[PDB]
Amino acid sequence: KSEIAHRFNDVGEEHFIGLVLITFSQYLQKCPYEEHAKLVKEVTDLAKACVADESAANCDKSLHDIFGDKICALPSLRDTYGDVADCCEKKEPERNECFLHHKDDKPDLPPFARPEADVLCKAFHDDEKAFFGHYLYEVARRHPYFYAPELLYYAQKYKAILTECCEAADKGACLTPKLDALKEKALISAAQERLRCASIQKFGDRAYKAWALVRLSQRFPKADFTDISKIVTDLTKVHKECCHGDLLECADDRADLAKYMCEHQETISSHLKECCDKPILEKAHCIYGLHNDETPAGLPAVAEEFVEDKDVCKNYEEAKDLFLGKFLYEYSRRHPDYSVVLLLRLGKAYEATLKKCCATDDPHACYAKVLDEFQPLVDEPKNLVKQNCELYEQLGDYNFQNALLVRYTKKVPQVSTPTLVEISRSLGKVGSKCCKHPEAERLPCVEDYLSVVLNRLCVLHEKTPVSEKVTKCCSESLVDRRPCFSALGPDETYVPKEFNAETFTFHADICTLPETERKIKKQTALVELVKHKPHATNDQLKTVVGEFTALLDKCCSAEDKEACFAVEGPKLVESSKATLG
Ligand SMILES: C[C@H](C(=O)O)c1ccc(C(=O)c2cccs2)cc1
Repeated sequence: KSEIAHRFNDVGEEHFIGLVLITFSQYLQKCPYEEHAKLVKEVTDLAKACVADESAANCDKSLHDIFGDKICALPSLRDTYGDVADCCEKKEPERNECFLHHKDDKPDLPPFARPEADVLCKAFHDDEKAFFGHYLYEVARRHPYFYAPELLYYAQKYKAILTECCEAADKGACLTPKLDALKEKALISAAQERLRCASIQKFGDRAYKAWALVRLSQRFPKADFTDISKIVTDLTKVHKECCHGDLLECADDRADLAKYMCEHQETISSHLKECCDKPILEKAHCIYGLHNDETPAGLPAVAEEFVEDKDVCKNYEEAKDLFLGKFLYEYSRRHPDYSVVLLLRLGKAYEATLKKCCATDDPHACYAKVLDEFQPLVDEPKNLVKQNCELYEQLGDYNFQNALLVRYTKKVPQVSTPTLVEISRSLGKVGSKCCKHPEAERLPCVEDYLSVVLNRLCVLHEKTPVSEKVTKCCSESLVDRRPCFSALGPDETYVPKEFNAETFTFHADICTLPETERKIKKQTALVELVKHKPHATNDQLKTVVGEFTALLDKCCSAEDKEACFAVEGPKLVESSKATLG
């Protein structure tokens, strides 16, 4: 019978350890590494016991519960992690819910800092196993929903970079570009998974199902509806699980799904060839991001099945999900150029037209132009991508982030500074990722990445709500979030923040920051300016940041750093007020 044995045997020891360290780092984000390693040994030992006897030890119990019992075993928790000991005194299947609800999307943690190359390679040389325990633990605690088996994949890429670079001439010059690139992939991965989890948990299984139906219909245009559907069903269970902290099950299930798709690759995509050769993680990663197969030629016009067919209303009425799944499949596989959110928006339009029209005396006369009515929904996002790409190319990264920071702060000034600056910085990454593709490739690139970034604002804001406008964009339809945020003008009801000296007065710590961190400091300041003076002009703002820049250059090459900051700090505070009013 025993679950931990089945799972142990299934994913094998190596992945088993990692998934259990991930599980523990996800539930208990503030515990020291050394504490988590012990919980993992104690759990590994148990599975190698349930390897012997199916009835030998606690092997009868659900995984939810083996994790349950291990946390509360050390009451050391009640103190630094005594908020969720409220959960330890409760029971299943109600307890494990308490645990999951306290996952902190923004734990109070210093940044994961990366050591000098010499030092990082030394740590990896001395103890490799400890090294990647540390890594899984530092990423998973900071991103409590990261897609667990993709995390394993990234650990493995990370080790391949240290192997290549640690013996090198200049270790730094070899590591830095490669780590920085790996880090960016992992952030995007974390943001995509957080979106799946939020769709599932906040808007229901169906909302991710539809999303995954569209995306897989674009990716695998030749595969038939019943196959896509089967893939959509299994991938739903996969992410429902991972999103719920059932990582052993998720990893195992995701493996069967990779296997099933390779074993049936003939009738899915020719591009599956690239993936099916590969060892497990590499294979499932490859699948998970495969570029779109080409559209089969000779498909009938979509109007035949969805406008002229005499059973349109009977289909919609008698089997709604089946019929509208088909609409999504058919429409999406033929539109790799559209974003997922757009396609879902067309689904919603089509459905609302049917609902309304099929309840009239003459449904056909009412819905005949439904596909033609998609045009203005297609044009809004295409226009926006184009205007914003020209702005990106015109201003460059930093000034584009600046313009979005100003626009967003005026939009939702109640939002906290670190969130506004994070969210603006992500918005400017989209310019860089996407505006170099030709016109046709741009929309799915931009709009799908916007989803991920808006979701990130929505999860942060859910924790501590402060803006009615965010809450509204974030909780109405998932698929309208981008248009919803787009349509917000400046919030003219916000009462400007008091002028606040220490949010504007600077100290010598700051001189140690690399230029990239100084940018964030300039950008944090700009946000506080816009909060203080929401009608400030772009020239006003450029002049205050300009002064900030001069203060920094000046006091950062002083021998007496604290005392130049004292002479100049308050002289900035005084020139800011003057420029601003
Ligand atoms: C949702 C938000 C907004 O306008 O408030 C938004 C909308 C569109 C874009 C946009 O089109 C681009 C960003 C980067 C390159 S193009 C950026 C941000």
